[PDB]
Amino acid sequence: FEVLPPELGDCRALKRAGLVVEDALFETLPSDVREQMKAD
Amino acid sequence: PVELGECPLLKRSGLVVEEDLFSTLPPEVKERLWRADKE
Repeated sequence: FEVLPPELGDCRALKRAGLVVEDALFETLPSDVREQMKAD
Repeated sequence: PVELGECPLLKRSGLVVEEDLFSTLPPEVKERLWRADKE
């Protein structure tokens, strides 16, 4: 993969654990999306 | 379900289940549960 899209927040049941990927793919979320994702 | 990892008080000794079914969980949430268990 190259870059994760910002619409993972729209996914209700997908996690970093669920979306298991290499870490350089994990590092790709926008900052507000990080704020919304660390709080799920 | 992965939502079992959302429970803070639950740990490995609390969550008594078969090894394969426990392994169905994602690796990192299992690591979180392990770390909350042993300390």
